[PDB]
Amino acid sequence: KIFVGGLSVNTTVEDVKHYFEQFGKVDDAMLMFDKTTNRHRGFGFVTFESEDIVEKVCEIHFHEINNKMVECKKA
Repeated sequence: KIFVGGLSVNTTVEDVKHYFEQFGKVDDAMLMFDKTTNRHRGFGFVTFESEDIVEKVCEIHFHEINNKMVECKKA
């Protein structure tokens, strides 16, 4: 599974899930925000057996979540 941060506002898992789904299989794709505080930054846990993408997508320091430059690491 991989890790991600920069969870913009309103952005919902369906965003990361479909985002990395095109990057790999992605059977799981979650995002963690803040209780009654979906405004600050957070971190989501995705998972695509495709290690290949994990290889690069992990080094990326500014991915693109629909309209933001979140980040993605390996786990």
